[PDB]
Amino acid sequence: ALPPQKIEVLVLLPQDDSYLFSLTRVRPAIEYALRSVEGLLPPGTRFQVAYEDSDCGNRALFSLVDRVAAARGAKPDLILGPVCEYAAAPVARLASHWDLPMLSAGALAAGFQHKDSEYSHLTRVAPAYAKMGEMMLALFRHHHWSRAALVYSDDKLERNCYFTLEGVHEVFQEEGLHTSIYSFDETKDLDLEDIVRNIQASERVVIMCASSDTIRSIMLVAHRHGMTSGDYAFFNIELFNSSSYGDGSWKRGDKHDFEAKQAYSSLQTVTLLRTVKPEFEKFSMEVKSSVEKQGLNMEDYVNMFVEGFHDAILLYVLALHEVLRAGYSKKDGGKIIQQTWNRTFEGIAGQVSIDANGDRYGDFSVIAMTDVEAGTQEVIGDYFGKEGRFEMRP
Amino acid sequence: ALPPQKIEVLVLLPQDDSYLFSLTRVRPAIEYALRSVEGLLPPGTRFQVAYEDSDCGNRALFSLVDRVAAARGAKPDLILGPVCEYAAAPVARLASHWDLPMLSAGALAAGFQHKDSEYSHLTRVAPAYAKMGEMMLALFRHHHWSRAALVYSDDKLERNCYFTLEGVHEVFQEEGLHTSIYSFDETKDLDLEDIVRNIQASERVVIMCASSDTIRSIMLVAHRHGMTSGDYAFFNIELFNSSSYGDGSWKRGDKHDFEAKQAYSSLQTVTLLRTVKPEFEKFSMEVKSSVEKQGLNMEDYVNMFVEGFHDAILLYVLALHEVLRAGYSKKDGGKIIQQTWNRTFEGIAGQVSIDANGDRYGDFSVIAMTDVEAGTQEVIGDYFGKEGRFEMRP
Amino acid sequence: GCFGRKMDRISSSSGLGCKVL
Ligand SMILES: *[C@@H]1O[C@H](CO)[C@@H](O[C@@H]2O[C@H](CO)[C@@H](O)[C@H](O)[C@H]2NC(C)=O)[C@H](O)[C@H]1NC(C)=O
Ligand SMILES: *[C@@H]1O[C@H](CO)[C@@H](O)[C@H](O)[C@H]1NC(C)=O
Ligand SMILES: *[C@H]1O[C@H](CO)[C@@H](O)[C@H](O)[C@H]1NC(C)=O
Ligand SMILES: *[C@H]1O[C@H](CO)[C@@H](O)[C@H](O)[C@H]1NC(C)=O
Ligand SMILES: [Cl-]
Ligand SMILES: [Cl-]
Repeated sequence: ALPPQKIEVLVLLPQDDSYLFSLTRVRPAIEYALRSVEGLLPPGTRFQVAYEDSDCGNRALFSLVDRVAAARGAKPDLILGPVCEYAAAPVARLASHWDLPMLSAGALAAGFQHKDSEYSHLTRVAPAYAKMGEMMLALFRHHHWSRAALVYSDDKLERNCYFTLEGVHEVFQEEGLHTSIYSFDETKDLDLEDIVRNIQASERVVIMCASSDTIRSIMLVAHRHGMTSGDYAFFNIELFNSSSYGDGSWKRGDKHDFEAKQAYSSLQTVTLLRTVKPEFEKFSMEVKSSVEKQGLNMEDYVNMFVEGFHDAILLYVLALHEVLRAGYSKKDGGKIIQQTWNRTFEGIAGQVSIDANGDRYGDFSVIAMTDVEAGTQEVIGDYFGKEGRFEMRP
Repeated sequence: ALPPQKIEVLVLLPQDDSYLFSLTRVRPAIEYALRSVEGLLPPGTRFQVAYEDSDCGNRALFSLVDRVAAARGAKPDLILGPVCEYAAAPVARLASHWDLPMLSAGALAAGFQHKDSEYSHLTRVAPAYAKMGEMMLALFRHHHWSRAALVYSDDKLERNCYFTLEGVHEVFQEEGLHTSIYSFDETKDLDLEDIVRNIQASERVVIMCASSDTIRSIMLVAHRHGMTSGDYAFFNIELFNSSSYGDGSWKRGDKHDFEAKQAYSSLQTVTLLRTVKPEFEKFSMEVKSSVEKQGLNMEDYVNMFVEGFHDAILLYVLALHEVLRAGYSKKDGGKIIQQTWNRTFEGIAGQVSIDANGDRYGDFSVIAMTDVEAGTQEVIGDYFGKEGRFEMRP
Repeated sequence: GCFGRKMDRISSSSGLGCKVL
């Protein structure tokens, strides 16, 4: 045994609840996972969780640095988040500089891939984009296609889709697959007509990314052009709020509800394979009941972010346990981090695996339109990251 | 009436003298201006300068942070640098957060142009790229040109040439001129033939940016394709290094020297319109002297960066004087910065005018070949930022 | 295309212009 520990963690997420991973939403996950870890660590150990606002931007680098200064030079033992690409950069870098471990269910951009230096203390629990591109690459090697057009949106602020398709690119690039790139700003004036024109100009297979509503518009504009008959193959990445199917992702209670249903017939959606388990149920229930008595409703099943942070917590308490046993202390940041890499464990929803680079393996699903008359949408296939194998559902 | 002041200055530049703005090459300039200034401010006032290696990267962020956090929570009174684009962003952000005034002869990219918030405390004493672009935009209106190609090297690291042409692009895209982009890594293998061929596809007016040698390469190949001589109008920006915009640019004591002179008959160079005066001569003598006394092989003299930081100090001092008159203190960076904005003062080389946005107005000149036989390259015309008039010479 | 061989400095500021070969 050893004396009771006193772990200080700095959580950095956006207070703004308009984000799938805001504090209000992630906190419940952390606390839960924290109540389960106790009773791996010396009896009596405690956790002092500071929830600061990231504003999904600079603020994080600010709050982190001010604390470290006010505290007269003392830094936290664990840093969770940020999740936003631009915000997770400096914090990550500084964490590496200070030998502080940083775990995050965000920071999915392909740049955090190179952890030989800059991002050496970063461990990613959610599937990076590159992973999703490893899948598309596989999916592509299946239909035997070799060319593709990447059509995405770019707000020059958060650029979620820019980074998203960047993964498809980084991967398709290495393998040689040819790629046509077309970007546009949805927020600003939409000239969808152009999009479609270039599409019907470049390739016959298209991989898109933009707000669900923007994808609809593009699907219609192209439908009216009779491109939705079987000459083209449309795809759109929707990894976090993919649940509209089973009800109809085209349906909107809108008048265009019919054209939409038609066009979407040629539209396949790639999302995350979210497995369940009794545990996960109880977790989901409790996390839901909290966010709710807070003024927010939840998307039925907790999102991948909430699940990830829960598992993040464990993964840390799992590595601090091994580091301790060997003799070192919590202050040996890199040591801890190295423990969190290249391993497999039981998360709140099932198996979880972090590759030898500190990036979690991902599992994705593809949704298509099984019965056109009705507009029935169902997963036609799964792909398994670690395994490295794709497969059509029964 | 006032007590002796002790300004704590934090200079952030590269230790490596490969940069036209290394600490060793800039320190003298700073000290010189310091003497002249320490003899405006209260008697007994003393400057404490801290020269720290920016490393043109994250180092600059780390140093600043480690300095402040370590020794209390006391930040410096004035930060000088960094110059490098990527390394100035954080330091500038952290400075605008701590209400600290930040002056630099770099950070010329178009992003630091938005100061309604994150760069509120940044003043640029050297001509930004967007001004250099406003220059081109006038040259283009002059010749009735409305289209252009932007060919540049993109190392995906420091990326100076990319930021350079980004300025031209920002200005053109707004005014309506159409452009065609084209990037290549010059760190890798140069497919100079493809480049030249795409050029043959695009526009007749070509804006270029790359290593002095690379512009020459392309020039030979284009020449080989007969694209030189009247057909296309090549351009290339060389704003700082005198060894590059100096007459005989095409020479290399190489076998191609004849051919090169032949190609450059169509290549026009864009650089800064540096002025001089008696006092500047004294300055250059000492700066030259100090640099050599440090072993550093005298480049040629003082670059825009050196002359820039010298006038940077006079600018800070002029502003302190005034702010220290309205009943404010050295710790009110904001009040100090707004004082350095929208004004004109005497630098070592002459007039210096900062616009109402914290950006130094820039005056440019164009270098063309006036005798194909000889190889003579004299200045054809100039542009004056503030006035905004481009004028051809006799 | 608009991605270049890499994007090393992802998460810095550079987001005012694309790339392409
Ligand atoms: C200033 O510009 C000159 C070119 O005008 C640069 O000199 C060249 O440097 C490269 C790489 O160091 C050499 O391969 C060439 O031989 C050099 N050209 C010659 C003959 O001088 C120089 O590097 C630049 N200086 C700075 C500040 O980087
Ligand atoms: C800039 O300062 C001058 C004084 O030198 C003043 O007359 C002018 O109105 C200012 N410009 C603005 C509006 O910022
Ligand atoms: C995610 O998108 C779905 C529909 O695609 C929407 O119902 C949900 O509100 C979105 N998430 C949030 C909470 O903004
Ligand atoms: C995981 O992969 C890494 C790759 O270097 C290897 O060192 C390690 O042995 C593997 N994990 C184990 C212990 O099986
Ligand atoms: Cl965040
Ligand atoms: Cl610098």
